[PDB]
Parts: sequence; structure tokens; C-alpha cells
Amino acid sequence: NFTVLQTIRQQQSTLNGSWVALLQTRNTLNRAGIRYMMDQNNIGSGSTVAELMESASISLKQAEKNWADYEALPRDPRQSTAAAAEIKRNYDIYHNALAELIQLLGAGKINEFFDQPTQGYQDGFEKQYVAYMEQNDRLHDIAVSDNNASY
Amino acid sequence: ENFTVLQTIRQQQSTLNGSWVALLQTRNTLNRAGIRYMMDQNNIGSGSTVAELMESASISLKQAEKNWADYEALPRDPRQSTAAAAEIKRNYDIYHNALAELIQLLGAGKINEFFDQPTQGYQDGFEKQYVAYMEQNDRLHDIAVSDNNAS
Repeated sequence: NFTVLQTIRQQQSTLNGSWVALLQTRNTLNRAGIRYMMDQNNIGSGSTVAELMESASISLKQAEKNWADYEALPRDPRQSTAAAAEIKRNYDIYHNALAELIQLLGAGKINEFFDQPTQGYQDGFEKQYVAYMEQNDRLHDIAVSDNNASY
Repeated sequence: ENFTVLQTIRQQQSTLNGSWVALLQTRNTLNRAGIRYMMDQNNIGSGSTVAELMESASISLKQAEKNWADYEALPRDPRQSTAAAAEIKRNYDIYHNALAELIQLLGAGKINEFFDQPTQGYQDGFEKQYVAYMEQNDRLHDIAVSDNNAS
């Protein structure tokens, strides 16, 4: 009881961070596509393309890592192994186009990149992430429900 | 009592999160429109037009205010800092506005200052309190759960 509650909650904790980090990564990568762009009309504001890249790396790995602390969180006998497997592959697709994005940029061909239906992968993840959360909020209360009762 | 303090903290945390997440998606979508533009003004133009990109930014942004509003409407706990709540709201207002402007700043098409706004600054400005509010609240939750478990 008392214990299935930090687990499920360190899982949220951890999965949110990953979520946010992928999102910060996407937006950064997008300020690179932006500045590589004025950088081709021989202009450029704020920061070099390049720092956005590395800043794009530091965050994707912060993302890759938060995701690892999650996975390493041990599942309650009550959590669907199919559920977990579903968010993970959506996390895997999203994540990957993100990684693939960067490359596209370093490879400089910028039309191949704006066209990656990243929105589709992100959403694919957003859904499971919420479904997951819902699954966990429900389990969570279910536990609180047997304790506060059994007490 | 502890239901009262936990069905609510868990609730400020989730509402506040969706909003935080809607601010990033909006920022991101704004940069995709940013790119789309140059590509449109220059020669080649891949994917989603500028206008579609720009009203999503507009929708997801509203999505942010709604979550902020759901958050605010949440009755505060007596031990929750009221300067914390006001400091987050302040960073939320400036970041939120930083983005509401980037937009028309785009209908106005000057794609130049657009990339120049200290947005990256206003964000961690926000992301900085959002995280302390989270910190303080979590910490308020353990403490919280300890009194009733104490009784």
C-alpha cells in the first residue's frame, strides 16, 4: 500500500520529465532550423545554429535519461505490461525522429526535416502518456482505497 | 482532511503541468511557423502552411490559459506560500505574453525581431518557479500524509 504509492508516483515524476525534455528538444531543434535559415540569407540573430544543436543534445539525453529512470522503476503486479510496452514504443518513435532531426540539420538539408511528421509522433506519445497517467491515477486511488479501508 | 489536501495538491500539479506543457507546444509550433515563413518567402516550402501552424499556436495557447485558470481556481492550502503562488503567476504571465506577442509579431511578418525576443529567457523564468512550486508542494505532501498516518 504505502509503497505502491511512491513507485507509481516516481514513474509519473520521471515520465513527465522525459515528456517535457522531448518537448524542449523539439522546440530547440526548431530554433536551429530557424537560425540556420537566416544563416542562409547571410544573417542570424541570438545564438549560433551550433549551440542550439548541443543544447538540443543535452536536453534529448536529459530526456533519454529521465526515460531510463522510469523504465527502471519496478512495476506493481497490477500494471499492464502491454500498457507499458505501448508508451515505450511511442516514446521510442517520438524520441527517434527527434534524434533523426538533429542529423538532418547537421546534414543541413532542411526541407527533409520540416516535413518529418513529428507532430504525428509527438501526439502518438501524448496519448499513451495520458492513458498511462489515467491508468496510474486509477490504480493509485484503488490502493488508497484498500488502506483507508483496511486501516 | 488529507483527502482535502491531496485531491487538491495533486490537482494543482496536474493542471499547472498541462499548462506548462501547452506553453511549450505553443512555443514550438511558433518556431515551425517561423521556419515555414522563410521557406515561403524564399523558394521552397515544405509541410504545413504558415497560417495553419499559426492558429494551432493560437489554439494550444488558449489551451494553456484554460489549464492555468483551472489551476488558479483550485482552492489554496493554508500552508502554501502566497508569494510562491504570485511569483509563479508572474513568470506565467510574462512567458504567456511573450508568446501571445511572437504571434502577430508574425502576422506582421517581421521574422527578424521574432527570432530575437528573449523567449528562451522568459521560459526558464517560468520553468524556474513551476519547479519550486512542484518542489514545495511535493514536500508539502509527504509532510501532509504524515499527520493522518500519524493519527
